Amino acid sequence: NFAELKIKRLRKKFAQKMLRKARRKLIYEKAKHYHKEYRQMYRTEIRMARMARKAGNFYVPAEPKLAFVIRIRGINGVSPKVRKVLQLLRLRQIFNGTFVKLNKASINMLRIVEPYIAWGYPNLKSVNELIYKRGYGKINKKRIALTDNTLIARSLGKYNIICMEDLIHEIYTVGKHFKEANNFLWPFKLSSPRGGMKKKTTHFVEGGDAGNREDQINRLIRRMN
Amino acid sequence: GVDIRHNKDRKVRRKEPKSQDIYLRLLVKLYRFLARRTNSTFNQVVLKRLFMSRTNRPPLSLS
Amino acid sequence: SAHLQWMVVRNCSSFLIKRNKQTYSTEPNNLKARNSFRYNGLIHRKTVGVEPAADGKGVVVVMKRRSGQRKPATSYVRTTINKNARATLSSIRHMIRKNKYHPDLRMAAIRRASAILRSQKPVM
Amino acid sequence: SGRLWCKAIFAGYKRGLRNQREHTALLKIEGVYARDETEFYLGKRCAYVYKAKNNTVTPGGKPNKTRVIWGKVTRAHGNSGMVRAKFRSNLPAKAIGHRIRVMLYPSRI
Amino acid sequence: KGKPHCSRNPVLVRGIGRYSRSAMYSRKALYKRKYAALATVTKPVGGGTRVVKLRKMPRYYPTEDVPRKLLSHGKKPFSQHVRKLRASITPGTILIILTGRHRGKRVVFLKQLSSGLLLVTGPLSLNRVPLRRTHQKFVIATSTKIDISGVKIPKHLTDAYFKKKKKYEITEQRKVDQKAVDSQILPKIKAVPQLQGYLRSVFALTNGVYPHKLVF
Amino acid sequence: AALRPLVKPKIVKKRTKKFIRHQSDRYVKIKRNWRKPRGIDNRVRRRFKGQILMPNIGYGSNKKTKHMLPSGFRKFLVHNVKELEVLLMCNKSYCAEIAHNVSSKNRKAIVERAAQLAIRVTNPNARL
Amino acid sequence: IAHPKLGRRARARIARGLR
Amino acid sequence: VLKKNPLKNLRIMLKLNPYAKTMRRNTILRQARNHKLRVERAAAALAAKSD
RNA sequence: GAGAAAGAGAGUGGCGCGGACGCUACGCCGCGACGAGUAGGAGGGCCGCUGCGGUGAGCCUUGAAGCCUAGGGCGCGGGCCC
RNA sequence: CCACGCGUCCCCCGCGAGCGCACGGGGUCGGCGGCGAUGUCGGCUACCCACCCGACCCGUCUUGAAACACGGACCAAGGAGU
Ligand SMILES: [Mg+2]
Ligand SMILES: [Mg+2]
Ligand SMILES: [Mg+2]
Ligand SMILES: [Mg+2]
Ligand SMILES: [Mg+2]
Ligand SMILES: [Mg+2]
Ligand SMILES: [Mg+2]
Ligand SMILES: [Mg+2]
Ligand SMILES: [Mg+2]
Ligand SMILES: [Mg+2]
Ligand SMILES: [Mg+2]
Ligand SMILES: [Mg+2]
Ligand SMILES: [Mg+2]
Ligand SMILES: [Mg+2]
Ligand SMILES: [Mg+2]
Repeated sequence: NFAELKIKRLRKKFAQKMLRKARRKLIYEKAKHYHKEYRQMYRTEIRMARMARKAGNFYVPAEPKLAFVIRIRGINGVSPKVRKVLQLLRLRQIFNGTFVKLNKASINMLRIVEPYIAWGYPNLKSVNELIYKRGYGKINKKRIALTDNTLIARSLGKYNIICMEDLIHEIYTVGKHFKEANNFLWPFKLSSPRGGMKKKTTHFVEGGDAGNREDQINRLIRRMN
Repeated sequence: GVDIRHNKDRKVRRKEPKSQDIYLRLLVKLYRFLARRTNSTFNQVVLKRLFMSRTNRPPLSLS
Repeated sequence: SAHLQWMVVRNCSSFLIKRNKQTYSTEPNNLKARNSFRYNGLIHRKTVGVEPAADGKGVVVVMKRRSGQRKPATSYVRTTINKNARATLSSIRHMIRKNKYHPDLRMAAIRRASAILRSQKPVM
Repeated sequence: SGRLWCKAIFAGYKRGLRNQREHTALLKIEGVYARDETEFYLGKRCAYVYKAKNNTVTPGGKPNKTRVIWGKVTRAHGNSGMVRAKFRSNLPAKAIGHRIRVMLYPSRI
Repeated sequence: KGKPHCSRNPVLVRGIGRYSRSAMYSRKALYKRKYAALATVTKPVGGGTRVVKLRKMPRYYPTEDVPRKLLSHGKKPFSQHVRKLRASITPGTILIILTGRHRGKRVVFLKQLSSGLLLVTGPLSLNRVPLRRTHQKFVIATSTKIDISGVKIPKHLTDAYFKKKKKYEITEQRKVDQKAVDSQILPKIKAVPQLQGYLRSVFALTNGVYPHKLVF
Repeated sequence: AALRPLVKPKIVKKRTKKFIRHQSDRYVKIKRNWRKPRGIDNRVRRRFKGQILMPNIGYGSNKKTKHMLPSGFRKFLVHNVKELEVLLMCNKSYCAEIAHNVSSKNRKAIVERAAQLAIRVTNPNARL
Repeated sequence: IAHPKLGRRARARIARGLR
Repeated sequence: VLKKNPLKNLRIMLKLNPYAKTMRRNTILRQARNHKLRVERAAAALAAKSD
């Protein structure tokens, strides 16, 4: 007879299509709320600096919790402690990059690798452009380019990370599931820096490129990305 | 380059029996199909055990 | 059976021929003439074949019957079709489809029949 | 009834010191000696014209002895208005210091 | 049905409409526009009546066949491409043709033809160049314009009119269109002093003369 | 009108020069057939700059355009006329060669049978 | 609304509300 | 699938993030409006300087 | 291919005869990351030589083996076919 | 403003249809122009020559060989984990 089978599979296809449309409205309004959150986070530090200055006092800002680390020195001739920490930072090739949250263990891990990396505090434009341009995902331990939101939602949906905006939000505002979102992100494969490094072997304080550039990593991401 | 060591880059396990028996290979042609197209892992274990060697499928006794 | 015969024939048959990184099978009921389980024409219970007639016009189509499997003389039935190109192919198409007689290779039979017919119309 | 090509000299191949890469010609174009001035010549049709012994065809004309190797002008090379180029066949090293024409007709004006 | 309207979004940039989805809901007024809910011919034969089948089966089959391509989207054919001009080419400017048998010669530009090519006459009384097509890229456009806003080219000349047929013979309508457009162009360039000599002369690069240094 | 194939790709070859075995220019006792050399001081085995190249796997042709003649076909060596009804089906991909041993009065029958069966023979007028 | 099991009737109701 | 670039390519950016459409609309409207405001203030200051 | 453990599952009551390729399953196809190498270890050779059992209704005085070649070619290569 | 209905119970205050454009799961043209029978066209490869860059002669013992370390004039056949 089939006149009920066709109408049932039409209703089922329409049901999952309306489900997908509701999910798209969900991630739209989540991205709007994220934009409002970033406005508040950017103006709040300025407003508190202003009230401290007009009160005469100072305002030590929040010491940053999110760094981006880039391996600038190659495979050859590495101390074994250093190559072990570079493996735990997942910086294997030269000019790889990873996000890293900061605490007492991780700061000393970055210190024990310091001549081989350039690591800094990335801003929201840096996190955006690294995710959209070079950001891939370790799906089934393969390397699938994040071309759709379903590739993120199938792996990280149980952490309420269902779109790339949620991914960017947790990376920038380091959340509870930063470990899982970060470990989902593959190590970034950046190109060699256009314009070029000033000096690879010496520290940034002494006019080189290694070590803790603080927020001058947002000049170097723009030209390695 | 990468800092990857290639010692254990290849699994050693079998893909097929090393026998040119044809009845065991027809059993393998059946259980490849049941292993990849059922969701029961009994088929995977019996596929692995058809793959194995005479010394790794030892004779089970009636007792 | 069929797969049992195939696991013997697949690398040992005297119709098999291997040179120039290619492989073939020169058995008399092999549509597309290539060594496969699908197209081999000896190891099956039912099989078509498309051959030119002994006369230089038409196509003899060969069917394998059901009952006499172990009787090779009265196993194959041969029907000679000597007509236009459209109705020859429609005859082979109906013969394979509407009998449900091994429908894996109706299209291979139609390709081979058309190849015989273009070779059998006079050469320019 | 006059010249419709700029004058250029095939200075060398694109080369490191102990390595040369023959897929990219280096053209020194006469008159332009700075990168602000080399911008007009990017993407231009450039040509190495030479004669030979036996006759070849000529499009829109009679068979004669002149021959060509065509090419484009890809991008600038260094501060002195030296430019790179890529040709269909790589140039013979006969041509080191010979007049490659740099046409005007892939025009952007 | 109804009469089709034009786009209620004014286009802001390409791919972005100036109005959001709620504002365009309001402008379309979709609050009040809801809705809810071949092969055989029979021919007489003087027998009986035969059922002729159009689109018959194929007679022949090639012994093996290519498969169907995947479907891509943005790859239009040439006839419906969008066509761009340079800013330095306006109807009335003078051109320096660089490639063909009319190379080097200075030429009045008429209009943009429908197939990307430029319509051309540097008038045949001056430098012996007819109503000819040319390519935009292969032409230097000098900064010398004439005000041809009140000339009427014949509308019956397109790419289909200048397209090559198959020795070559000049037809009569070529000569008639030539005189009909020269009678409008040539008194308008005799108004500008020393312009007819400029169009009769040719372009050349001499010694010490470089195009990147010279403006035109 | 030749017998054109089904598809005719752009056969790109990574290397057209052969691999000369090292010091085959030098002696006559060394033939030009490549042998990877196992020297301890060998300038080629340790691949110095400007030396004789080595036949790596990366020089391998594309699988779609491998063993392919410049006409678009693939060779198939044929001895008798009974080995052309094999290529009766593979008409638009695979061409036939007649072996060097095959006599003229059989090569004639092979060529006329391939002309009937629309199979390109690479050497159709070999001996005559 | 946008997750399947608990928002099924809500998606059904907005589907009716489209009509 | 060929990875296109969401920063350069627009509808891939919208597929990954549909709020980027209204952000990139509102910023075009904002920049055009600020532009005409600064042109009107420049014309007003030029007229007041002329007087 | 679909972010969300699991059925396009069954029962009881209120004209035109049509549809490409495939699948030597040891086959075919899709994803990712990867490629240094002496001594050495291992795998695959439709690389090569000689002879034997099978086999190609194989080839050959209408010219086999061998050898020569500024001829056409294939293979990353051992080599091979005209 | 990714907000659009009607109907009721509670509290604070599950199928609408069509057409179409496309920054949308990897290039197409539903665009063209020339030359071609005794001198022209294609053949990367293989024959000779020219030019630029590169470029020390192999085997072996060796911490290290182009070595002022030893073996080697050249060629054909035989020739060493059975
Ligand atoms: Mg630069
Ligand atoms: Mg590598
Ligand atoms: Mg290794
Ligand atoms: Mg191992
Ligand atoms: Mg040595
Ligand atoms: Mg050594
Ligand atoms: Mg290796
Ligand atoms: Mg040198
Ligand atoms: Mg020694
Ligand atoms: Mg010593
Ligand atoms: Mg040693
Ligand atoms: Mg010495
Ligand atoms: Mg001595
Ligand atoms: Mg000694
Ligand atoms: Mg000696």
